[PDB]
Amino acid sequence: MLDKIVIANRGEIALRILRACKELGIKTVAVHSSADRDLKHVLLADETVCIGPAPSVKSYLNIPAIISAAEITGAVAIHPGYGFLSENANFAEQVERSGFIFIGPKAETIRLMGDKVSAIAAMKKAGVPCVPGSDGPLGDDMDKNRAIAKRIGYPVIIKRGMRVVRGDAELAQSISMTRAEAKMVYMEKYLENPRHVEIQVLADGQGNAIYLAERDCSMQRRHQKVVEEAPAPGITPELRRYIGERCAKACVDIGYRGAGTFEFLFENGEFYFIEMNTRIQVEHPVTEMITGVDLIKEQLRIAAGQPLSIKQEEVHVRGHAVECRINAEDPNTFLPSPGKITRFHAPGGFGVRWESHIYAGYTVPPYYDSMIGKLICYGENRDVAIARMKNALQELIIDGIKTNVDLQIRIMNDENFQHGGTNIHYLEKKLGL
Amino acid sequence: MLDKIVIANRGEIALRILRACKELGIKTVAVHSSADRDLKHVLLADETVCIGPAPSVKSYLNIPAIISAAEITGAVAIHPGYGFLSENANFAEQVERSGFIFIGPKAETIRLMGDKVSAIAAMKKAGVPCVPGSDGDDMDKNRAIAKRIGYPVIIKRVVRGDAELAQSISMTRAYMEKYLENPRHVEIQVLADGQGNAIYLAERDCSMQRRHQKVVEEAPAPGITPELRRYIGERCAKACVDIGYRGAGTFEFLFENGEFYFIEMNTRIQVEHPVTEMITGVDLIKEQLRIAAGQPLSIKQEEVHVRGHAVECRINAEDPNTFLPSPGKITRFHAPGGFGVRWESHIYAGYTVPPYYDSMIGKLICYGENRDVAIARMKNALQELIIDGIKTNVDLQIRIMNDENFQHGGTNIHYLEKKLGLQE
Repeated sequence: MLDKIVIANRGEIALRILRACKELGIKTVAVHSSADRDLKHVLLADETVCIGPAPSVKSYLNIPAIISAAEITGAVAIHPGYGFLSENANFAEQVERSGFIFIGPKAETIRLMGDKVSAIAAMKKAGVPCVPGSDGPLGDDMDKNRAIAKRIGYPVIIKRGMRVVRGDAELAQSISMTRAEAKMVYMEKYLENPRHVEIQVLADGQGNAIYLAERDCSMQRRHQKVVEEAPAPGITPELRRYIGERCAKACVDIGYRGAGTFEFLFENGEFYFIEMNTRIQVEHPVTEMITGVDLIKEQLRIAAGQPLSIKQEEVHVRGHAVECRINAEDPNTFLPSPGKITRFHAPGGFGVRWESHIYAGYTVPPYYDSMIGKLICYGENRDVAIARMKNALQELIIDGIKTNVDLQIRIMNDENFQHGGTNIHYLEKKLGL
Repeated sequence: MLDKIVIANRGEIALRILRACKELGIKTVAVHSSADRDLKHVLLADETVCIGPAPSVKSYLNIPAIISAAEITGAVAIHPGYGFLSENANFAEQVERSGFIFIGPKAETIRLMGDKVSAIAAMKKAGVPCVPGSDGDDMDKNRAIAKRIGYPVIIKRVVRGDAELAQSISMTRAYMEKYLENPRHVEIQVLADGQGNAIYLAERDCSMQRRHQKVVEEAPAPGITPELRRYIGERCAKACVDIGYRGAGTFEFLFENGEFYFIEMNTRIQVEHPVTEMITGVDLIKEQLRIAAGQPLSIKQEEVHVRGHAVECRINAEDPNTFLPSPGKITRFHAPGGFGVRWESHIYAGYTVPPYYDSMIGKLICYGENRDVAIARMKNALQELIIDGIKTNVDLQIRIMNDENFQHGGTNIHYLEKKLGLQE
């Protein structure tokens, strides 16, 4: 197993990673910004290295600084975490060219899924369901244009008030009208009220891949996830098998290695590929609760060249989990609201999981994002899970800053949310956004 | 479910019960002493009631006061919790008679099991493995029993063979019983509804003790096979029936050489119960409430599956080198977090641990696929735990987790005292 690793990220995730390393007997190097001196994981790592000033561009984004840190400490691999350089193909290539192991997929692969086109194209071949439409451009002949629309199913759009065709009568006009807007067009199937269901995978690089059920991330605000849960309500074992197996196959055909996620749009029992995150996600714990798999350790094994420990048959969905992201932000602008936390109290109990680096007297800096933690409650059913969350949030205390707690509470209390199956627009809708 | 309930307890176990109420939609009533005003669960309760000055004698033990509290609030039931009036027949008797619901078994049952003798007797009726003995000047017969018992034996002096028989008996003379030199402390968890249903929830090992007080607990118990698991469980479940047990309870046994010897039954929820919830996924507390509301047993034996392994380190405010209670003000606190980590405690930064009550302030529970994972989580977990302003057990717990012998599993009730050098 791996000797030492560099945790190339900060906050929450960093801490998550550290714990996982410790458990595995792996030495930790913590790279930090002068401003992240007081971070919890930093305080807990084995080695430490301040890579640069406060600003991300000069610290967390500084490849060179990062690489060298690895050279000096004599670290073998690097863990990108999520959101920084996690999906930056250079870094990846660079790390490897440098003599270190990149905890994630091949740069090649990253480049591939980096552009919709190739991604989609790759997806198509692999049998991954994508949004139907017109292969090439859309011509003059109304007979076949309309045959297309039948094929794909109204409503559809043709890619000024924006316009959605709901039937034949309108087809021709909207089509022409758009061509007129130049002085070369296409038709795409319309997804009015879809849900956001993403599939979780693991691949060893040696031919093995596995799906680990799904997650519903429909509760979003400004295209940013707020609540996440697993498994996805409404999803059947059969529907789960179908898209999971398609997903794994793809993985195989693409030489995927590590953890990855496939994000789909789900409407009327159908899936439509949106994108692949070629890294672990913030929402992973939701899945860990349900399968009992530790995504992070598994990621560490793969990197070491261990193949997949798990077989699909050993993967089992049990119970239900919900996650509430917790942020320090402006209730109106949604911007981070930096400051010193005067009082903190975490919630506890059965089925309660707290993932945060914050602490009492800890100062939230303005240079980064606003997320300060995540709360995951598990339960034998959805309902139990929701109930735990209700309480947990009630027990949670964070003074000295503006949070998001109130809204989460309000969401847990939502009629429809408790009913389940809301869509990607419900949230903004209920807020007035 | 029940509407409103009284939490006839405090600290840690009080907050665990509160949370279970909330989830169910049950209103809570918290009775506290003037010295537990600031308790966590107290701050979280629906309703509150001061029942007396600090000394438990006057507060937590003040029956009449407790009873009145349920009256004025309109409460329906009372949850005794653990270690107070929890195993008090009178209390149970008066509760019921005053028209309330006692969340526990029947007073009759509490007495019946509160007697070292009466119990054994009952246990022998149900057919529960008890410690073999004389069962009631001869050196001829007297030797044959011992054969039946198996050596070693003890006259209540230790005997290993016929030889030392006389000499030892003659010194004794100046009852014979089985001698368990190196046993483990294995207890079985049960749930019964009083409506004829009874289920066992595997076992736990609490061999790790000091002054006969549990320090670390785990589940399941290492070396314990399904076959054995079943044998004993079925046995304990059966007895629940004969005795008409209602509620949660535990049968504690001494384990040695593949054999179990009954010791006792705590007619109540135990401290260590969490270790079981993790391994079977059953909320022991909610069931309790359930049974008290007149519902039947929700689970079926076949539905009881043991998965993974769990460990529990009790956290106390004592001097680790003297074991002297350590009341004081916690000035810095940080709880551990993560996957498979469970923190159960009412303490909070700025909180004052009083001298009046017991020294335990929290429990730390870790889970894994393996016992190795759980121990490994424990270790990290303890590393993250921060409690400043008072003396704690931490460091000792850390030492235990690192004990080569603990990592191996199978230790006995004596290891700890030894390891520490307290046996002297």
